[PDB]
Amino acid sequence: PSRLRKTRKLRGHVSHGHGRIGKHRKHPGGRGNAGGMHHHRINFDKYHPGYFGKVGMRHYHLKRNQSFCPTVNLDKLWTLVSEQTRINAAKNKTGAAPIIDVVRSGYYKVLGKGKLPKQPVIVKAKFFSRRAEEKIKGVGGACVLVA
Amino acid sequence: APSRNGMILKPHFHKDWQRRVATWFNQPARKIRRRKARQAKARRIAPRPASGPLRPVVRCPTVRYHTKVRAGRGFSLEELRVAGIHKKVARTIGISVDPRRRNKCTESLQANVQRLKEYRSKLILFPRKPSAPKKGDSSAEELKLATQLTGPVMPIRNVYKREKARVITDEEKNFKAFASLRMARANARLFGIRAKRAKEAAEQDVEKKK
RNA sequence: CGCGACCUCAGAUCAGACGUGGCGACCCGCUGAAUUUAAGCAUAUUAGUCAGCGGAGGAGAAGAAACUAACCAGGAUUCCCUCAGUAACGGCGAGUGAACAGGGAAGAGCCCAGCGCCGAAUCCCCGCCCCGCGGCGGGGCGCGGGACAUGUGGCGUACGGAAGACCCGCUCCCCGGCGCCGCUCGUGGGGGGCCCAAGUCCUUCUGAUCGAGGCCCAGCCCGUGGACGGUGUGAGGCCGGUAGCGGCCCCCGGCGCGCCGGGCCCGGGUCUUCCCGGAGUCGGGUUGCUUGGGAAUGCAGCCCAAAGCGGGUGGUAAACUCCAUCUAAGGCUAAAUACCGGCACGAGACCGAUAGUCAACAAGUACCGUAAGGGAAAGUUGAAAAGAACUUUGAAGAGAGAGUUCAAGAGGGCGUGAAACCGUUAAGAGGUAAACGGGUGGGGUCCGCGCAGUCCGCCCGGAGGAUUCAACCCGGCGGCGGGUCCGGCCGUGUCGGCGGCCCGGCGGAUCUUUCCCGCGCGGGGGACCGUCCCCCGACCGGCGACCGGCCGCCGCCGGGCGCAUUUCCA
RNA sequence: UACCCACCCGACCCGUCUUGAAACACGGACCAAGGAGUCUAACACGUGCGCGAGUCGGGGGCUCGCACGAAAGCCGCCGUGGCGCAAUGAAGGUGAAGGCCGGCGCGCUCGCCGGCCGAGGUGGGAUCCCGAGGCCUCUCCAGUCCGCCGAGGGCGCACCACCGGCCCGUCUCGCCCGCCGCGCCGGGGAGGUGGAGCACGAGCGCACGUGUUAGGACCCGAAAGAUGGUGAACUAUGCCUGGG
RNA sequence: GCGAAAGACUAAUCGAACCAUCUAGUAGCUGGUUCCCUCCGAAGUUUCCCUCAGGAUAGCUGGCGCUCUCGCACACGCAGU
RNA sequence: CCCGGCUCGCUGGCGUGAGCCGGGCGUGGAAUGGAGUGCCUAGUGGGCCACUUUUGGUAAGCAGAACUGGCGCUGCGGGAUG
RNA sequence: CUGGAGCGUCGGGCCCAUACCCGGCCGUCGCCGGCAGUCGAGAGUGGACGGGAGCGGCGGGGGCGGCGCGCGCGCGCGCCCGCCCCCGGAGCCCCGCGGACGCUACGCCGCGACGAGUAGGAGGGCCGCUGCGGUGAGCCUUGAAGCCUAGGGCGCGGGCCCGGGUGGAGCCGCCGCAGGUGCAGAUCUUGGUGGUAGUAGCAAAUAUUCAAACGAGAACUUUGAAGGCCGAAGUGGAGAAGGG
RNA sequence: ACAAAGCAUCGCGAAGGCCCGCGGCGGGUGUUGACGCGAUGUGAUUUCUGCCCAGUGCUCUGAAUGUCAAAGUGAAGAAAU
RNA sequence: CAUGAAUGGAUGAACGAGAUUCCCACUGUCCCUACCUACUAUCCAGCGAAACCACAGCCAAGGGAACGGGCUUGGCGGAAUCAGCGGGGAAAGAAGACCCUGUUGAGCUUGACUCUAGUCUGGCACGGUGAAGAGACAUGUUUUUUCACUGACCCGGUGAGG
RNA sequence: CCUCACGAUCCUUCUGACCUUUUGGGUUUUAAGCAGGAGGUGUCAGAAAAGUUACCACAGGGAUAACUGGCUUGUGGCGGC
RNA sequence: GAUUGUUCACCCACUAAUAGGGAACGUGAGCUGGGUUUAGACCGUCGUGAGACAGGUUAGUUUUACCCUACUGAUGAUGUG
Ligand SMILES: [Mg+2]
Ligand SMILES: [Mg+2]
Ligand SMILES: [Mg+2]
Ligand SMILES: [Mg+2]
Ligand SMILES: [Mg+2]
Ligand SMILES: [Mg+2]
Ligand SMILES: [Mg+2]
Ligand SMILES: [Mg+2]
Ligand SMILES: [Mg+2]
Ligand SMILES: [Mg+2]
Ligand SMILES: [Mg+2]
Ligand SMILES: [Mg+2]
Ligand SMILES: [Mg+2]
Ligand SMILES: [Mg+2]
Ligand SMILES: [Mg+2]
Ligand SMILES: [Mg+2]
Ligand SMILES: [Mg+2]
Ligand SMILES: [Mg+2]
Ligand SMILES: [Mg+2]
Ligand SMILES: [Mg+2]
Ligand SMILES: [Mg+2]
Ligand SMILES: [Mg+2]
Ligand SMILES: [Mg+2]
Ligand SMILES: [Mg+2]
Ligand SMILES: [Mg+2]
Ligand SMILES: [Mg+2]
Ligand SMILES: [Mg+2]
Ligand SMILES: [Mg+2]
Ligand SMILES: [Mg+2]
Ligand SMILES: [Mg+2]
Ligand SMILES: [Mg+2]
Ligand SMILES: [Mg+2]
Ligand SMILES: [Mg+2]
Ligand SMILES: [Mg+2]
Ligand SMILES: [Mg+2]
Ligand SMILES: [Mg+2]
Ligand SMILES: [Mg+2]
Ligand SMILES: [Mg+2]
Ligand SMILES: [Mg+2]
Ligand SMILES: [Mg+2]
Ligand SMILES: [Mg+2]
Ligand SMILES: [Mg+2]
Ligand SMILES: [Mg+2]
Ligand SMILES: [Mg+2]
Ligand SMILES: [Mg+2]
Ligand SMILES: [Mg+2]
Ligand SMILES: [Mg+2]
Ligand SMILES: [Mg+2]
Ligand SMILES: [Mg+2]
Ligand SMILES: [Mg+2]
Ligand SMILES: [Mg+2]
Ligand SMILES: [Mg+2]
Ligand SMILES: [Mg+2]
Ligand SMILES: [Mg+2]
Ligand SMILES: [Mg+2]
Ligand SMILES: [Mg+2]
Ligand SMILES: [Mg+2]
Ligand SMILES: [Mg+2]
Ligand SMILES: [Mg+2]
Ligand SMILES: [Mg+2]
Ligand SMILES: [Mg+2]
Ligand SMILES: [Mg+2]
Ligand SMILES: [Mg+2]
Ligand SMILES: [Mg+2]
Ligand SMILES: [Mg+2]
Repeated sequence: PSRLRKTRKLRGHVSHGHGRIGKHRKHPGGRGNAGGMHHHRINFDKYHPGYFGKVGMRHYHLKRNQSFCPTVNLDKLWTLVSEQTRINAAKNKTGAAPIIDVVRSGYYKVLGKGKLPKQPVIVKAKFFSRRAEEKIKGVGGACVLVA
Repeated sequence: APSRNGMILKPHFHKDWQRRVATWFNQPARKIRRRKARQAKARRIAPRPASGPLRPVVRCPTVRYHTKVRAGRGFSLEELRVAGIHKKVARTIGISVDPRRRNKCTESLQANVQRLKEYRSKLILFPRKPSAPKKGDSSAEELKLATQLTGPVMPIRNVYKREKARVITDEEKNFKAFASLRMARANARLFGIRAKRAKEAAEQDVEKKK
């Protein structure tokens, strides 16, 4: 609101928080992101390094749907499925191992972060990591692919 | 004139946003303009599914989106000769006909056929005249209803089937699922080059012979 | 050296139609900068924007893929969200800068040409009648015209269609009238007219009340009505109104039965024969504009210019080569969708007459410029003109009385009526221009007082004078506090009931299709865990959550106590 | 305290640009009225509130003639998505996990197999816990309670410094391979370095402050440029027709 | 445009009219910038600049803060010394 | 500081050297004062004067540095005035 | 001004700043501040409770002393034994049984310390303007806003509050929210008003005078008379365009 | 000063010179024809008009072995080439 | 320094509100001034404006934005005014026309950079008929020189008259 | 022997890897990357750029000149030992 | 006095001398405007040209006092009944 502004406290205050030596003139520097090479250089070079120039390779027309691929970490599969499906098993005595469609919860790829609880699993996913492989194997249980 | 850490910002107001600004103080009166259509259309077509005709189960395209399903435009043609519904009749019976779908699989064909088979069965064909003959459903199955279907006819919900826990045979537990991806992605990589060498090596067996 | 068909082409104030201007927000073609931006600067951008120009309607354009895609695929348009301020473009810099998927509003699809089938099955204009005539139309009857064989009607159009054979089942739509029956959502469709509660009750203010108390429940009445405006001040009640499936009368709208006149022999499913795409178009070369399209996204001119298992597309040129997906060169269309112009309304954290639109009024007015054009100022008496009758001074303008007014110190540019500014009355000052800061002093106008301001408040002692008590019990009433947690009710933590669990539900991709219903799936039921309720029993916080008794204390009321008491007064 | 007056001391006219103004710099006769940091988008930090590995907001829907209403309420919407929940590479893509123990492979600081523990350590680290010893307490002793003091010792967040570790890129080096297939296939090591990385999380939504831009842009303030139009009534010329 | 030629004149206008719009044109440049009080309180210094009337970043300032110490008989640190 | 012990692929006849674990040992010149560290960020970026040092210039109220001190930015007693 | 009021070197004595001291008062910062109902002033504990006993004690330093002593333990009373008793009452400087008047818990209170300022920041504004949601049994025809006041006051001050008159219709206080929000300045905009000032000025063509009329009023009109001018290339008599 | 008369060059035989226009088979000179039209120079009369084609222009039935696009034709290739 | 031949050189009769120089006559041009008239100013009746103004307005010197009215010290000052006057108020008029800078312009110029209308030439297009004949390559193709033709195309004239 | 003796972005080229992309697949060209070298900005942190204006204009400027004034006094003038 | 826009000079002449200076380089609302120094023009040179030239030459609008002051005069003024 208007009421809670400095401009209220700057009346009778001649130059208006803006200096009477060098006034508030219109557009001293330039207009917007202007003088990046020349003379505003010191910002752009010290504060946004790697702005000026090309790099890399075009992929031109590009569509993200083509390369949609979310990630999950082992870390939290023992979320995706209702926690009761874990408490059931860890127990049960038959080596059930519940199935986890990392598909069905919304992730085109599973990755090996974190601990995994000592508990056999069947993870059905798309693009598994290596480490995700190893951890699941080394716990017990398996890595099934989906198309 | 930037000062000490921000972003760059290419705000695009160098043109003339000012003239062509649409504010939205229609929004709520529009909400209501709309209400009165939804409303009126229903009272006009009294017994008829308010939402609109029956529309097919259909799979979303691009790779990310795969696992979803939709109300499609309309049921295919191939689909109908199968359900035994004439395409020009369907259009009068509140059955939505796209006639522009390449049907590729028996899975999504019969899935989508079952919707028509379902529809027939729970459809009260309200007869041409009052004193009318065949195919119109009887004065009992007629009195019972005046019922507009509020909401989308036979709504398409993305439903999955649970897989019970298993035993994990020592065979699922051997498959190195990472390795086999890398294999896959290299055989698909080089399938073509590899084929040029069979084509050259088959050339050398004839070129050594001559 | 004629007459006659046709073809081309004239003339008609011929018979009948129609076109042209305007409006122009929104709508469509094109055209088209420069300020500006880049700290210059021309590249770029402003920006396909303004002007210019052309064109439409109640909306405009587009639209039934030569699309999307790379999926396990979708499926006309437009719009909103979203992608996403992203893929790329750029003295890769200022900037620029879209799209594909999903969700949602809405959602409707269709028609030509050709190939062919069908005695042009067609079409136009006359004349006579029958109905119909305030959007000119049906019905019939006419060797009454004419187009059309260089091609008019039906089916048909690619999602297949035609034609055949036998497979099945069986017959209602359309239009001109001409009636009639149900007035057919704001909660009786549109419009108009006409209509529907309750105080000027008392008293009292006031010029006038609409104001303030009161008036059988905040008073009286009404209140599906207490919005608002009017009404010589603030009024639910006086009046218009307001509310109110309140009433009635016209008209208009739309939809339902009958009669009639006309039109129409219009299905569904199977096996075969054949039949198919729109040319100076696509494409290419080039140049020019454009976007973002790119070793070319779009559009252009010119040049070259195709094919038929072809063509386009399938987004860095190209050859080969594999796969997908449409089908151009013909065309229509509601709906959402846009609306600073129009008519007609409704509202506001708005402005409130140097603001608000130039314009509250003779406002696009007065006036200016030859003209394009430019373009103002200016609201208010009072409630009622009741707007000074009459005497008098004054040539007359003006006055003095008087009169009207609640008020003329509201007098026709009148509410109020500031300051600069000027008008005069009173006081005081005044040779260093005034004006200013600090400090006093004199004087005034006012302001407090005092005809002692002796300021009050306790307590006490003394002396006068006067009511009922206080202290005490007893009857009652009401509090408070205490606990015995005594008894009961309440809830916290624990335990027991496995008792609600099915008479307790809901959540869970938990489990059984041993179940049931409907089509492996959906719905339903049944098992499981997590949750939330009953029974009672035990412990404990025993908690402001009480409620009952017992207590202890206080207060009030009513009794008792008549006076060394307990008050009042001086 | 205010009005006039009187005196004594003080004393230049404000505003502004300005190294320096009473300026022999400029604005400023006086008075009324009007009058200049505004809105939006985008960032950023700071802060307020909701919920929290989520959280939202629309746009849509369902609920109104609105009086209040163009409100409020509600929606597997509630997530179709944004933001966050992971980075790194130009790109194909890979992707945050280590310790330990035993066993097996010659522990060859190489490979694999069973168990245990799970985000490594050091130094600082608010600091919580333990605490030897006092320090009284009417007597001598005895002794439970109760606090104060308390040397010394333990856990140690947050944070900081360091040492370790793991993902990706790139290099170097060098080992063994699996074998739906054949390796100009895929795969595994050691060391170093680049990374806006992980190493037991902090975002989301909504406020408000500040700031910075884009925006007319704090107001006022050019010489220009462009697009369209009107003018020879003055004058300059030509012509036509008149007069001296 | 028109000029026997002088940048003459084009309706008080000419080194090239007037009118309206683009139009808040742009301006590193003049001027101004509107209520009280309290606290702290500069710089005209650094490197790059088509930079010298301006910017860029060095400074100095404020605010916002936080981590702690202990003046609670029982302190380490810092410093125009 | 001082003891003990471990590790190394570097270095070397052995040791060094470095790194760690484990123990043993306190006010280490005066005077002063509570210390640490993280964001945002305005104005400013024409300055001028004095002692002393000093470069141009002859000299300046001239031009340009050092060092410090002022004024700007801030009155007051004094320096008649400034 | 002159053995000086000149100049050297020197005394005493005195004079004065916003400087220092003491005090007064108003700011701010800090005090790990106290103060949300409690003992206690280099504080150096307090309390059960037992067994045993009593004039014991704790028979330690010219320390000058700090930690132990001369207002009591035990005692007066009840009579060697009991006690050593209850604040709804010790009578209270300590009171722990319950707590300010004071405690708007962003209130109030004591210490110290400190408060030059342009640009800028920041904070604080029962400082000010207009709008709305609340709220004030607000105010008002028994007189509101504005306006006016050598009428009493208050704040440091923004302003605020009070005294009267006039005015004639509406207004304000708090808690919130909302602004187009506070002027002396911009050769700022509009309207008005001064000084100048009763100032500049009413100077091109030689020219008027008398009488009467009319008239309230005559230098200015008219008639007469007289003097004059233009002086037919005119100030003569008619037209165009323009004017209407 | 300009113009002026006088002197002087220069292009032009109309599918042209010079010239306009946005455009047409558009228009002015032009109801013209070299004694005219267009383009310049000097400035009456008298006397005279000196040398320089080294630069830049202009220009010339001039070689264009200097180069030089499009298209055009030659070649490799599989095609852009 | 530094003329000069149609950027014309040299002359010159007439003419020039064209530039100089000298002489006669004349003259209030001057020694050096004087007087007279008309209209004013002036004074009155009537009518009455503007420009400008921070506040204002006696001086010296000091200092001082280095020439102040203010202030310091001095000098001093009697109300209200009229005609004059031009010494001062750096008087007014008029954000300097001189000069610098701006990434502010305009007008002009050319050997600036980048482009343009226009014109010259080449190619391609409408864009044909016939005829000869030649070379180059090859063992038909290409290049085509030259000359006709008239149907497009072009210009000529009229009342389209042989 | 030490202290100078050279240079971003974008652009161009050459080299390097059985490198990545060239995208509905595949093979070859071709193109884009990646990583190193060269072309180069002499204004050296990197503008692709001639004049004149006495016909001139606007923002500004005592930060920039031409008078007046101050200081200074080289020179000038004047005067001493 | 002659010359000269001139300050500056030089000469004739007189006398007594023909000293030197200041006052915003005394003195444009005192004048004039001769020279500087606009716009018109001409020659010299330079420039390719627009144009340049302390290189010459001729034509080229010279405002406003009434306001306070100073001064010159003129009335006056409080004081002396
Ligand atoms: Mg300030
Ligand atoms: Mg300023
Ligand atoms: Mg729908
Ligand atoms: Mg029209
Ligand atoms: Mg600029
Ligand atoms: Mg620019
Ligand atoms: Mg420019
Ligand atoms: Mg451009
Ligand atoms: Mg564009
Ligand atoms: Mg664009
Ligand atoms: Mg337009
Ligand atoms: Mg689409
Ligand atoms: Mg009413
Ligand atoms: Mg009313
Ligand atoms: Mg009524
Ligand atoms: Mg095309
Ligand atoms: Mg473009
Ligand atoms: Mg089509
Ligand atoms: Mg259409
Ligand atoms: Mg349409
Ligand atoms: Mg008005
Ligand atoms: Mg108005
Ligand atoms: Mg009025
Ligand atoms: Mg008024
Ligand atoms: Mg009145
Ligand atoms: Mg009145
Ligand atoms: Mg009224
Ligand atoms: Mg009045
Ligand atoms: Mg008065
Ligand atoms: Mg008097
Ligand atoms: Mg300046
Ligand atoms: Mg001065
Ligand atoms: Mg100025
Ligand atoms: Mg995003
Ligand atoms: Mg321009
Ligand atoms: Mg000229
Ligand atoms: Mg500056
Ligand atoms: Mg200097
Ligand atoms: Mg202060
Ligand atoms: Mg407002
Ligand atoms: Mg104001
Ligand atoms: Mg005469
Ligand atoms: Mg006449
Ligand atoms: Mg010549
Ligand atoms: Mg010659
Ligand atoms: Mg030559
Ligand atoms: Mg002057
Ligand atoms: Mg510059
Ligand atoms: Mg220019
Ligand atoms: Mg050139
Ligand atoms: Mg050597
Ligand atoms: Mg491709
Ligand atoms: Mg392909
Ligand atoms: Mg000139
Ligand atoms: Mg200066
Ligand atoms: Mg200065
Ligand atoms: Mg000087
Ligand atoms: Mg003389
Ligand atoms: Mg002079
Ligand atoms: Mg003058
Ligand atoms: Mg003068
Ligand atoms: Mg002259
Ligand atoms: Mg001249
Ligand atoms: Mg000559
Ligand atoms: Mg020359």
